[PDB]
Amino acid sequence: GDVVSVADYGAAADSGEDSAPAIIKAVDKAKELAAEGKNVTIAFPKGRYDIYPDKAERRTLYVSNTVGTNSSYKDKKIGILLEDTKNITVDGQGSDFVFHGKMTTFAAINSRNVTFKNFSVDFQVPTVIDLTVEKVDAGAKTATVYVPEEYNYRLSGSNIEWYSDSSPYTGATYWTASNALPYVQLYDTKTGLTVRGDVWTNPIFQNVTGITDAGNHRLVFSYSSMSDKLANATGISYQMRQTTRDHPGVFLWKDKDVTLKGIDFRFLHGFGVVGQSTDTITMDGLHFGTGEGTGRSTAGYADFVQMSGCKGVITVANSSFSNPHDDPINVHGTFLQVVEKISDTKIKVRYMHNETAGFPSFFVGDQVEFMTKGDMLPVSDSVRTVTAVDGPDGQGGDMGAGSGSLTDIVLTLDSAIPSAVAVNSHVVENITYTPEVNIHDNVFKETPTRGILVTTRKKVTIENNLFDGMGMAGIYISNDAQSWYESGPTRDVTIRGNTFRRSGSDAILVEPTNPTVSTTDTVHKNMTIEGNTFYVNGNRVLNAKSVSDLTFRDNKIYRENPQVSGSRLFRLNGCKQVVFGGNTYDVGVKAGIDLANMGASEVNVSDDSAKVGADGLVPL
Ligand SMILES: OC[C@H]1O[C@H](O)[C@H](O)[C@@H](O)[C@H]1O
Repeated sequence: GDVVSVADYGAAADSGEDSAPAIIKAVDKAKELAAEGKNVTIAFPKGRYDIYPDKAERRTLYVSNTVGTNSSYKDKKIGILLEDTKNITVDGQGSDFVFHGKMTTFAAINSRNVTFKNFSVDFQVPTVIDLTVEKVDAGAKTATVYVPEEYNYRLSGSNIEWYSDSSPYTGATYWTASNALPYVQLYDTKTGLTVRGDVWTNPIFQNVTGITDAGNHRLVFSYSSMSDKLANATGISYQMRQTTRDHPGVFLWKDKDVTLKGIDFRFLHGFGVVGQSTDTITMDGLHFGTGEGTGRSTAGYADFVQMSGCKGVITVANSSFSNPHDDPINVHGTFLQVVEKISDTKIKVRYMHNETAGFPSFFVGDQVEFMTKGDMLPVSDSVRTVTAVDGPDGQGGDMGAGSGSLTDIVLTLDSAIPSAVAVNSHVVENITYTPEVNIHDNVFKETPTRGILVTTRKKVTIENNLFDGMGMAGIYISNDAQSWYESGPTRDVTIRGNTFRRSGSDAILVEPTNPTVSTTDTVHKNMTIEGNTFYVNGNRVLNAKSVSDLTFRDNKIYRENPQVSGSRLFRLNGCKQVVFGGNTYDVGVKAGIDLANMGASEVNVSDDSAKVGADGLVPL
C-alpha cells in the first residue's frame, strides 16, 4: 500500500525543530489508510531529527519492572506512539533520532503487525552522567576528571551543578542536578572491565575543597583527605545515575507480531525495551551501546531488553550489547501471591514487589497455574481457566468490577480451586503468557550484571552467542517467588553453540530461590548443554539447582590465561538424571563436580572424565 512521509507535516531533516507535533500528525494519517486496509509505511527522509516531550503524547501507564503504583510517575510521554492500529511500518531510513528531557522514545499499544526499522536513538543531554578520572596526584591532593561534551555544567567553587538543554516552548530547563548522583557504577577504560563498587560512595565527590576548570572539558578537583579508592581511581568511568525507572525506554504493551530491526540504541532514559504482554516479538540487528568516537560509557539507564510476561516467540538475533546498568535480556513473567480466598472459585492475589504493579496480568480465558512457594514446585492439577477479571487496567482504570487498589486483582476460575491452596502460602502464575525463546548470534560485552536471563516453560534456545566480560553469572535461570517474584519454571532449555570468556563469576547458573530444596521432585525439568566452548580462570562452568534430565556433552574448556584454589567446574544442588559425555578439559582445570543436597547416584560420568567429588585436576 501507501507510503506517508513525515516531511510534509513539519519534520525538517537537520533543523533542530520539535519534530514531535509533525510525527503525531503523520501517525494519524497512517492510521486512516491502515484502517481502510492499506499497508502504510511511515518514512523519515534521512538525517537528524529532534523530538521534544512538551507536545508529545501523554499516557497513563503501569509498566513491568519500573515504578509500579507510584503516583508521581504514572503519566509517561511517548515520542513516536502507534496506539491501536495495524499494518504500519515505521522506517527512519537510517536517520538519527535524538530525544529530549525525560520521555519514552517510542511505543506501541493495542497494535497488531507493526514494525520499527533502521534508525538511531539518542538523547541530547544523557540522564546518566559518566565522568572519567584521567589522572590523580596524591601530593597536594588534586584530581583530574573528564566530563564528556554531552553533559552541560556550571561550577560555584566547592560545588558543581549539572542541567539540561531548555524547552523551546517555555525557555525552561528539563532536569537540574548537583554533585554526586545517588547511585554510581564503574567501568575501567584501560583494562576494559566493569568492576562495580560501593554504589553509594563516589570518591570524586567526597571532601572536595574546590573545583576548577582546566579547559578542554577537564576539571581539577581539590581535596582534603583522599582514601585508598580515590588514589587508585586513575582511568575509571564513574557512571552516575538515579535508580528511579520513571520512564520505559521503549514500550510494547498488548501488541501482536512487532519487529525491531537495525536500531542503534545510543542512549535511553528511564529503562530498556519493556515488552509487556505481546504475542510475538522479533529483534534483529539491534546494537545497544555507544561508540568509541563518542565520549559516552553507557547506553543503558538500567535494562535493555525486558520481556515481562509475553507470548508466542521472543527472538533476539544478530545483535549486540555493551555496558548496561542492568542485564542485557531478561525474559520472564511475574508471580502474584494469593492474599484472599473469596470462594472455592474466586481469589484475590497481589503484586508483591514494589517495582512491578499496576497493570493487568490476567485476561478472561487465560490459564493460571498454582504454586507452593516452599519448593517453588507446582500444585498438582491446579491448572485453571480465568472467567472474570476485576483488577486495574494498567491505565489507572477498572477492569470488570475493579479491585480497589493497583496492587490487587480478583479472578474467578472455571472450576473450584485445588484444596491445598492457601492464603499467603501459594503464588499464582499466568501460564498462557509464556514466550518461546530464541537467542542466537548476539554478542554481549563488559556488562557488570548477568548476560541473559530466561525463565519460561516453552522451548528455550540460546545458540552461538558470545559472552565476554560478563561481570556476574553469564546465564542465569532463576524462577523466584521469594524476593523478586519473577516467573517461572523452565521445561525445554537447550544451550548450544555459545562461547564464554573473561567471565567474572559463573557462566551458567541455574538457581531457583526456593528455600526448601526437594530431593524427590525438581523445579526445572529437561535441559541440554552442548557445542559450547568455555574459557575459565578457575571458575564454575555450571552451577545447577533443581534440574532434571540435565545434559553436559560435547563442550570444550580451556584455561583463560596463556595445588591452587578456584572452584571445581561443576556444582549441582538437588538434581536428577544428570549426564556427562565427551568434553575437552584443558590441562590444569579442576574437572570435578561438587554435589549438594543430592547423591552421586544421579550423575552419569560414565562417558566423561569429570570426577564426582574430587578436583580431578587434568594432567599432561
Ligand atoms: O533479578 C535481578 C533483577 O535485575 C534488575 O534489577 C531488574 O530490574 C529486576 O527486574 C530483576 O530482573
